[PDB]
Amino acid sequence: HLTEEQKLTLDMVRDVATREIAPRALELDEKSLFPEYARDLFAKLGLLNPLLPAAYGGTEMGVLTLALILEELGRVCASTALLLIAQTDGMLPIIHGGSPELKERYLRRFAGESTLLTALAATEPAAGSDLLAMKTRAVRQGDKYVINGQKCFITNGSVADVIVVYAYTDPEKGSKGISAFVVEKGTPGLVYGRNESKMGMRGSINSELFFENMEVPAENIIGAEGTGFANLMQTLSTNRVFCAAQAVGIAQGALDIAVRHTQDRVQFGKPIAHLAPVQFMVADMATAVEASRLLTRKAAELLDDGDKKAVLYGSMAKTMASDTAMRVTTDAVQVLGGSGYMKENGVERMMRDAKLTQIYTGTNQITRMVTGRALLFP
Amino acid sequence: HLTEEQKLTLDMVRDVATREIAPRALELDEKSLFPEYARDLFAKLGLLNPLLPAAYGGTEMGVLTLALILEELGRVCASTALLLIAQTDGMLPIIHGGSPELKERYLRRFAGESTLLTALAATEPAAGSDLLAMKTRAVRQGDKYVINGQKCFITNGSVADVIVVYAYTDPEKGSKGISAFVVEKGTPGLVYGRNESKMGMRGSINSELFFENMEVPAENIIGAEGTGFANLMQTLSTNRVFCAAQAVGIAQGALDIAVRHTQDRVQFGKPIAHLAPVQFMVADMATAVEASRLLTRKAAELLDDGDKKAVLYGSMAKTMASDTAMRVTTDAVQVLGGSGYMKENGVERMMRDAKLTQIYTGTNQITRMVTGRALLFP
Amino acid sequence: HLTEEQKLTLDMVRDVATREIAPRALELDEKSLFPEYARDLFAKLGLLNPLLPAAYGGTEMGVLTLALILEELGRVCASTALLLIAQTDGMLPIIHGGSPELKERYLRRFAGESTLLTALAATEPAAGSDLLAMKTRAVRQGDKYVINGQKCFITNGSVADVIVVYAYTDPEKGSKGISAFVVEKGTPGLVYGRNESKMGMRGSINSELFFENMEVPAENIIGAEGTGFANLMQTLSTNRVFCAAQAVGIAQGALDIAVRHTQDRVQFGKPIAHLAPVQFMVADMATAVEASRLLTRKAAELLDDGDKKAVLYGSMAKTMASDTAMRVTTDAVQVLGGSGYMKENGVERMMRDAKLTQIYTGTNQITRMVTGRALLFP
Amino acid sequence: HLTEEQKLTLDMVRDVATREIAPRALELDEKSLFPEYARDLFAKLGLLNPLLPAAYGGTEMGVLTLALILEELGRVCASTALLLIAQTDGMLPIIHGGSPELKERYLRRFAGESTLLTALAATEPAAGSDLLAMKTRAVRQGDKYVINGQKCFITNGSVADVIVVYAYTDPEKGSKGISAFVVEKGTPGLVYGRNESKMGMRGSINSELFFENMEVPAENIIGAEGTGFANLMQTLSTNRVFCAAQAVGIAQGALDIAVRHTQDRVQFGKPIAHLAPVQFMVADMATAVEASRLLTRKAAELLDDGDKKAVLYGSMAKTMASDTAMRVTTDAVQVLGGSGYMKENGVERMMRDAKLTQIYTGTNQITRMVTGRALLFP
Ligand SMILES: CC(C)(COP(=O)(O)OP(=O)(O)OC[C@H]1O[C@@H](n2cnc3c(N)ncnc32)[C@H](O)[C@@H]1OP(=O)(O)O)[C@@H](O)C(=O)NCCC(=O)NCCSC(=O)C1=CCCCC1
Ligand SMILES: CC(C)(COP(=O)(O)OP(=O)(O)OC[C@H]1O[C@@H](n2cnc3c(N)ncnc32)[C@H](O)[C@@H]1OP(=O)(O)O)[C@@H](O)C(=O)NCCC(=O)NCCSC(=O)C1=CCCCC1
Ligand SMILES: CC(C)(COP(=O)(O)OP(=O)(O)OC[C@H]1O[C@@H](n2cnc3c(N)ncnc32)[C@H](O)[C@@H]1OP(=O)(O)O)[C@@H](O)C(=O)NCCC(=O)NCCSC(=O)C1=CCCCC1
Ligand SMILES: CC(C)(COP(=O)(O)OP(=O)(O)OC[C@H]1O[C@@H](n2cnc3c(N)ncnc32)[C@H](O)[C@@H]1OP(=O)(O)O)[C@@H](O)C(=O)NCCC(=O)NCCSC(=O)C1=CCCCC1
Ligand SMILES: Cc1cc2nc3c(=O)[nH]c(=O)nc-3n(C[C@H](O)[C@H](O)[C@H](O)COP(=O)(O)OP(=O)(O)OC[C@H]3O[C@@H](n4cnc5c(N)ncnc54)[C@H](O)[C@@H]3O)c2cc1C
Ligand SMILES: Cc1cc2nc3c(=O)[nH]c(=O)nc-3n(C[C@H](O)[C@H](O)[C@H](O)COP(=O)(O)OP(=O)(O)OC[C@H]3O[C@@H](n4cnc5c(N)ncnc54)[C@H](O)[C@@H]3O)c2cc1C
Ligand SMILES: Cc1cc2nc3c(=O)[nH]c(=O)nc-3n(C[C@H](O)[C@H](O)[C@H](O)COP(=O)(O)OP(=O)(O)OC[C@H]3O[C@@H](n4cnc5c(N)ncnc54)[C@H](O)[C@@H]3O)c2cc1C
Ligand SMILES: Cc1cc2nc3c(=O)[nH]c(=O)nc-3n(C[C@H](O)[C@H](O)[C@H](O)COP(=O)(O)OP(=O)(O)OC[C@H]3O[C@@H](n4cnc5c(N)ncnc54)[C@H](O)[C@@H]3O)c2cc1C
Repeated sequence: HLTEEQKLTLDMVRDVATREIAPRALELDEKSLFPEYARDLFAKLGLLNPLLPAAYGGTEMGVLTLALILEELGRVCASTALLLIAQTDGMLPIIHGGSPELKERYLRRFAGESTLLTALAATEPAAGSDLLAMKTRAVRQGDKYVINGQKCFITNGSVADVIVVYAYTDPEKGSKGISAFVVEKGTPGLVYGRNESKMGMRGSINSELFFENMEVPAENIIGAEGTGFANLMQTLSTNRVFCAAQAVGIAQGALDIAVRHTQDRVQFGKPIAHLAPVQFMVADMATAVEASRLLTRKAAELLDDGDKKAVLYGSMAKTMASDTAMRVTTDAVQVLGGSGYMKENGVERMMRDAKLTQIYTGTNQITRMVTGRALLFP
Repeated sequence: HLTEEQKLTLDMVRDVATREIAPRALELDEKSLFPEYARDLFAKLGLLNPLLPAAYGGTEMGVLTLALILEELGRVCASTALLLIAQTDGMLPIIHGGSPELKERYLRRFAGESTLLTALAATEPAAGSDLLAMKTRAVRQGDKYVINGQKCFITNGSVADVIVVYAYTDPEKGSKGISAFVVEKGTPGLVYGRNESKMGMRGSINSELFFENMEVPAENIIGAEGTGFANLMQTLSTNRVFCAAQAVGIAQGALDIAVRHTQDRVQFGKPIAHLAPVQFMVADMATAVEASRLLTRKAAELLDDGDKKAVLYGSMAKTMASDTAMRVTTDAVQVLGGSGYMKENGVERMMRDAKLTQIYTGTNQITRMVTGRALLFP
Repeated sequence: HLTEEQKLTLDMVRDVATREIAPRALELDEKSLFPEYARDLFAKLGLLNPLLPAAYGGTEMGVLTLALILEELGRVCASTALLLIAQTDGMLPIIHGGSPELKERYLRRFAGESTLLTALAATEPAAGSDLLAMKTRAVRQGDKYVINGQKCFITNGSVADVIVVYAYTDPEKGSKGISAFVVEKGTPGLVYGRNESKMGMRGSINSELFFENMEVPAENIIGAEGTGFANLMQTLSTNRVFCAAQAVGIAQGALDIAVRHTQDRVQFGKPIAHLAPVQFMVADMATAVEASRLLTRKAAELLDDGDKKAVLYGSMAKTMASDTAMRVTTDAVQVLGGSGYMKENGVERMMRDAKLTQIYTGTNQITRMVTGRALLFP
Repeated sequence: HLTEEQKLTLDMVRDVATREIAPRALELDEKSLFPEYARDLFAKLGLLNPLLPAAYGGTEMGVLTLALILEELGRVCASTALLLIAQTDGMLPIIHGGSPELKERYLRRFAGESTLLTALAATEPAAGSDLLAMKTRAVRQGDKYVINGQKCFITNGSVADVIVVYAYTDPEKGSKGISAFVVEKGTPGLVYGRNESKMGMRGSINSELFFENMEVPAENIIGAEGTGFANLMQTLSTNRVFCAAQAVGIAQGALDIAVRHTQDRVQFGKPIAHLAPVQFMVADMATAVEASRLLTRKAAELLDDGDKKAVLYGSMAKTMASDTAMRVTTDAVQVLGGSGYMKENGVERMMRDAKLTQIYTGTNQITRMVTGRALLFP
């Protein structure tokens, strides 16, 4: 059952999504804007940092609540849902790995109505699916770590006030040689590259980062040296459920437009909703959205429960929800016919946005591998 | 949350399925046997009539409990799960439509450890998907109804002690002209036709029934004249969730055999579980089984709650669970390679059994129409 | 076997596609440009009007040749292939329906290296899949027809020198009440609406047309009054094969980028081409492209032969080729991972372009209906 | 273009398939009979050994002709088509690898109207997809090879007069250590195991073979020692096109029954052919059959031409044709509703038969690997 606080938060999110976020979505994509209005509004409503612990002035809502929020935002603006995914994802390594000292030092600035942003920087040109191939190095030198390397596809990378950077402290130790570091905006040696032009989720920032003899305090390390890969893998287990929730939302939003169109669009003397093939298309789309929603909610509940099964169910939810978003948005454009292909009608943007969900937070090939390995090697 | 009585019932069902039902499945299919051992065992354990109300000496365990039982039996023997589907389905019209007098007269004989069987007779050669095209007639004549017609594909039809027969009392009134009647075994004019040879679910009885001037007491009518189509439609809404549960079970049983085979079968110097394409196949199969399971459990809970949404969610569950059973069993035979095609290894039977789930309780074309209509014309 | 003239034309097209069309494709989409360079180049090389008869100063290459050209152009720029589809489609009603007088009067201006454009205007806001619902009217008044109505989604509509307009001359006669007319650019009463902003094929012009008491010479009618629907249906049978060829090309071009990426992209210590799931993805993509190509070539050959089977095989080719373009481009973006979602790498544009092929020249729901009707009611 | 001799052969095959083979198919499956009538009839009509060279008293009709024959037989009886696949497959290693002396000695007995049978024995319990893992050994001892080992799933193994046996002459040399041998029926040490009970293609013989100190003349070796794996791989490239052709036939036969049923079956007051979803199902089934047919014919033509591309196109044809047979037969049973599940109506047998085409001649996972490797490593 949902708590009264969860129900109040979700009623507020649904209201904000409908009244404020949905009317802004077309322009956000058309002009490739960072959702500054949404970011500031969310900060004021206490929606920007839902997983920030109560100890650091946060709402500490849990994974299920954020999954429900993401579905609501994904329904109207995938890019606005991405802001919340990147924001929570950027602080999870600190919340789950940081010492009490590091947590107080860096989480406090995100308290209450703070508008400060986070980012997670793991991916590199040489390390996408193969994260162990990352080349960024962190070398201890007195009271500092000297970081040299690069990162790419970093959501909110160039605007984040706090970035969690993964780097090898010992390349010879492989999966036991990566460490995680808090890197602040304004650190000398932190260089911003290009903001890449994407097919979809255009109302976002996706940055290249360069570290050129970047010195960070030795006390900025998250956990012990060599525990970074485990910290990253734990963070990915959670963010895959966020991706799943956003994909369920995208699929639902596209389905809602398709359904309304079948009721209003008249061909062959009646609304197209009267045609059996249109009914079958809508039946298949809705069934896949509901199945993806149930898998996602189960995975989110398991994460909140600290259940080991969360890895398997989150991997299933991510694969199915994103494949469903791709298939449903492709069919929603189809249901609208020619009008579906027009930018003014939104479903084409939802289709472009959907494609990213199959790729980021780990591709659906990697998530099928994670699922298969969990099933065959329990 | 599951009650302690539900948990005890399910632990017992899982034990019986593994120890008693699974070792009998190969012979049940090979020799096309009625599962008499299972029927008698279920009666003794109070598993034969789970939906029989407490008022008539029943366990009244509800739809969710029966869905969980059907998934457990479907895992090892689809034909044994069909015995429970047919048994419950045959008494639902009486439980939900019969007068207090009719219910006492006919439901009492199913109390406790009774081994008496039921059947539902609606389908005819001229009326499958188009149930309104049924030709069986019931004519009031004094204190009796004289029934003339035929039925086909009637599960347990030739062995049922009580048969619910649907017949037109007024052919001109269509959906308002059908009535439902209790017909007992041994009634003069009740004639048995052939027991049809099927592709799968061979451990069952599928009967043709003929009614030749068959006189039934006027007090054997279920509800008022003309309410039979609504009674039938209500029964099918529930029956579709039972089909879904059996299909989830079939899919799970096939998946279990496939998983065990990947772990034991060595090719290219290692178990085939180490091959990425095999991991992807298993990932896809498990994800579809879990999604079908969640949809089915939701539909079952909605039916128990008496929620109007149960029609939509049951229709989605039936379509997806049966398509998943067909897809998963086809892939489980694939995972076993040549051994998968051999009768001794069970998965080929599961594949044959799975195909029926897409057809009976209404085809997946009819269920997609029901889903689409519920979504587009709420 | 291909004629020596066909082989020379195709070698030239392949050269032009690689050297001239492919380097222009990114900018054509980015800046939504009409492919003026391509149009002028094609006119000089005799590629703009391949189906123009030799009698009117044309190359009269036939359907198979144009299908092969469209696959070659579709591989590098779907929008440039669309220019040739719209160009041929706009003159087919005149070639196949026009009197010798009308053909001389209007086809002569397209002779040799002419750069003049055609368009076909059938679709309206009220008439997409249901073409019989078109509202445009043509009323005979002395030596003129007065045309009143509107058209939408007209490829090259606002730039065409000659437009074939379909309109009712007798609304009470339905399929026997539509007529086709030659409408010239500069005719008083011809009004241009908006050029719609689309998801893909952005290097094109898609116009709204309005006819406000538009007077056309009575001698501009194509064939007899009431034969317009048959003329339109014959034109659609051919243009569906052109759509199929363009879709085969799009799918091939996306596959080529994906294949090259698997060979160059190293993850897990080797190019990703060494990973079995990547090999399976590429196997499935290539198989679907080849099957679509063989169906399309068969349909094109049947059209050239004047074979009645061309309707069935063209409908199959259109459905499969466009579904294949959608599925293959979606998977090509997947194979490139994050880089696949970036505008600089082309496959995302190919994915956006692919979606239109499932919708225009009749949706894949209409083409499945055409196929099904031809199979079940021969 | 088809030769007049090919057209005469195919008209004869179509006549025989309709008049003689189709009426026998139900009983052949029901009673698991070897198609002795068909074998004897084919021998008399010169259809049993189509690839036997003219030099050894054969028709030498080529791969395309046999592919067309297999599609015709697959349409009515997959098991009868399997007899021709096994027969040709069993002599291909000798035709393509045997010395002139060995070819005269063993191929002559198959001349004209001979009813003698062949078999190919490569697969073993330890070696299915991984053929290099085969354990059968051949040890040179004077003028003989002493063979020890076992084989399983050998089509016509227990009834073949000539068996091509693959065995290691040098286990340490892997792919360069296998040799191929002619083994005659009646050789001491040749032991027959069980004839395995299968899901489908029941009108066949699937044998276990044991070689217990089995002495064969040293002159019975096919080619040089160690060339056996190349000989086997070459045979499989051809055998995969035969599987594809049989699968196209199975799919077509199931489609034909489905089409006829839609025309005859009345529901909702009209034949079910009038329902749009039924038209879509038939459209999809026919499109996949035609695409599979075109791929198969292309692959067969390339094999006859001795073109290197035959490996790639044969692998694509095998995968798509067999997946299409599985999908189309599953949907043909669906189109017949309850009647589709009944043994008397044939489509259920076609569905059971179709599943084997995805497994034998190499699984569809192995064929996707072969396709992907050929595309990515040309
Ligand atoms: C799965 C994976 C490919 C890694 O497997 P390999 O075969 O290389 O390595 P292998 O031999 O399987 O494993 C190594 C060690 O790792 C431990 N471990 C694994 N999972 C976990 C776990 N869940 N928890 C703890 N330890 C784990 C494993 O046990 C092993 O240690 P061991 O040797 O046994 O002692 C991994 O790299 C991955 O997942 N890539 C997807 C990238 C990817 O997902 N970006 C996402 C970037 S962020 C995202 O894209 C966005 C952020 C926010 C905005 C939205 C997008
Ligand atoms: C859906 C269906 C095809 C009927 O739709 P049409 O278009 O003909 O009729 P239409 O105009 O849509 O409707 C008529 C009236 O019917 C009322 N109603 C519908 N659903 C319901 C409902 N759920 N509850 C109450 N009333 C309902 C409807 O409102 C209408 O009355 P009205 O005119 O409005 O006053 C129906 O016949 C069906 O479903 N066939 C599948 C067969 C099929 O499922 N066998 C199963 C046989 S049993 C089974 O196979 C096994 C038994 C046990 C062993 C396992 C197998
Ligand atoms: C198939 C269709 C939906 C029409 O079927 P209904 O059920 O309404 O009408 P129904 O009762 O089936 O039929 C009426 C008469 O029509 C004759 N006929 C049909 N096919 C043909 C044929 N092939 N040849 C001659 N006559 C035909 C039919 O026999 C009948 O006459 P009858 O009563 O028997 O005497 C049709 O409207 C259509 O197809 N829409 C797709 C739109 C669509 O395809 N735009 C494309 C616009 S152009 C395009 O989008 C682009 C142009 C160039 C750039 C690329 C895009
Ligand atoms: C593809 C395969 C899995 C083999 O790949 P691996 O990764 O182990 O070995 P790898 O490293 O790729 O290769 C080894 C050598 O082999 C040469 N070669 C490959 N293809 C060919 C070829 N087409 N021609 C000549 N040489 C070939 C390869 O070059 C290599 O030699 P090299 O080292 O380079 O010098 C193979 O074993 C296979 O295919 N299994 C399917 C079984 C299977 O198909 N039964 C069918 C049994 S029969 C059938 O089931 C029926 C008979 C009649 C009734 C119907 C059913
Ligand atoms: C817009 C965007 C935002 C995202 N934001 C973040 C962020 O905030 N922080 C961050 O660190 N990263 C981020 N990601 C990175 C992201 O997670 C990846 O791009 C993803 O992991 C894929 O890596 P890649 O792009 O290098 O593709 P590659 O790994 O090169 O994959 C190419 C293809 O090979 C397949 N493949 C690779 N390995 C295997 C295998 N072992 N088995 C089977 N198939 C395989 C893949 O599935 C894919 O189809 C972002 C990416 C994008 C594009
Ligand atoms: C083993 C078995 C047991 C079952 N047990 C019971 C039982 O106990 N009691 C009972 O009364 N019945 C029973 N059924 C009957 C069953 O529900 C049906 O067979 C089913 O409703 C299909 O009817 P049909 O066989 O007449 O097929 P048809 O209705 O003829 O359908 C043929 C094809 O047409 C399609 N089709 C039909 N109408 C439409 C439409 N409007 N839109 C789109 N497509 C459509 C169908 O989906 C199907 O693909 C049993 C059937 C079998 C085979
Ligand atoms: C970029 C572009 C260019 C094209 N260029 C040309 C041009 O040059 N000239 C021209 O005249 N037209 C052109 N077309 C028009 C085009 O062919 C159509 O848009 C198409 O016919 C669909 O019509 P619609 O957009 O009104 O969709 P609708 O007909 O409203 O269809 C909406 C949905 O309902 C489904 N549907 C409709 N009827 C049925 C049915 N009977 N059965 C099952 N499902 C059905 C459709 O498949 C679709 O999924 C163009 C369109 C676009 C978008
Ligand atoms: C009725 C029948 C007749 C046939 N007749 C002949 C005959 O006449 N002569 C003969 O020699 N053989 C014959 N075959 C053998 C046949 O070709 C095989 O059964 C087939 O090669 C699969 O081998 P397997 O059964 O050992 O399955 P396995 O190889 O154990 O495969 C099990 C599963 O693992 C998958 N798998 C295995 N390797 C890989 C890989 N590298 N990558 C991805 N997935 C993989 C497979 O696709 C399959 O899904 C026959 C088989 C049958 C059942």
